[PDB]
Amino acid sequence: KPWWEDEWEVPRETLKLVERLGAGQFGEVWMGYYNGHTKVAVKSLKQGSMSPDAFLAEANLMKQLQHQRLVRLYAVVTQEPIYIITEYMENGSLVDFLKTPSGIKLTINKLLDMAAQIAEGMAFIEERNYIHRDLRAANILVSDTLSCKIADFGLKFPIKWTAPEAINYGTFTIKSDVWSFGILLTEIVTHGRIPYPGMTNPEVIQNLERGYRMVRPDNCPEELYQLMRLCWKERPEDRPTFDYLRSVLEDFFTAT
Ligand SMILES: Cc1ccc(NC(=O)c2cccc(C(F)(F)F)c2C)cc1C(=O)Nc1cnc(Nc2ccc(N3CCN(C)CC3)cc2)nc1
Repeated sequence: KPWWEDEWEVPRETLKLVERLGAGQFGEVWMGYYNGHTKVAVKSLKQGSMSPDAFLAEANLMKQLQHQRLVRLYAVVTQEPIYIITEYMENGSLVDFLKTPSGIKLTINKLLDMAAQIAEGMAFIEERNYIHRDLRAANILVSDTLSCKIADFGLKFPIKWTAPEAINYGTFTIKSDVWSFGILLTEIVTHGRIPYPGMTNPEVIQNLERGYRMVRPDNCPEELYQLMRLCWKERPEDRPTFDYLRSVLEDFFTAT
């Protein structure tokens, strides 16, 4: 293959962009087709918006992080406008899905299931010594069979999902993902509502420093709430692993 193309290269002609799923800063995201019959998602780089290499580092990363619980890389097009193509999740973002007529009717059993699924994906990430840095419902995709996969739309880390040592020292580890995950759990159980209902960031900041944690969300299973508490332990080293988290969630799930 020529040097000016990636090992994962495909001709642009094999792709047809049909629907804009989101636009913005560094490019856009489209739902499309690969060779007509195969649905795909396509992230396109807004020229000059950021370095092509900078853009393409994400795909090089996904090359080493292939797993069924994570969005799979399909190919790339490295001639402007640069594209990164992945599989296509039909039910969109978890935050949006939890609000559709279907998502709203999801039982606590299904929710715990999806939580374990995400924990499973985070367990793989943990095993590979990678750090997500933005684990939230907004970065979780749902399939037509209602299965979840971790993603990162690459969108100042907004406080509410960011652990103390991260907000204060900029130090991110798999232990801060564990914290973010605890927050993700509130989104799941409340069908997508923003964490810390009615509190501004500095209020959340002052509360955590005092040792306070988020008020028990409405209708949240107390066992689930306590599991969230573990994710919010002061010392990063006292927070659990994702294998443990997946493990407990599977038990709550199989008990419901
Ligand atoms: C195109 C693309 C290219 C790349 C990526 N990359 C990632 O993730 C990613 C990045 C870094 C690290 C990691 C890892 F560590 F976890 F490995 C990942 C993993 C994501 C996408 C990417 O965004 N893919 C995608 C988008 N939409 C959909 N479906 C999708 C999304 C939203 C809706 N929506 C419903 C209709 N509503 C109008 C708009 C929202 C409907 C389908 N399915 C897949």
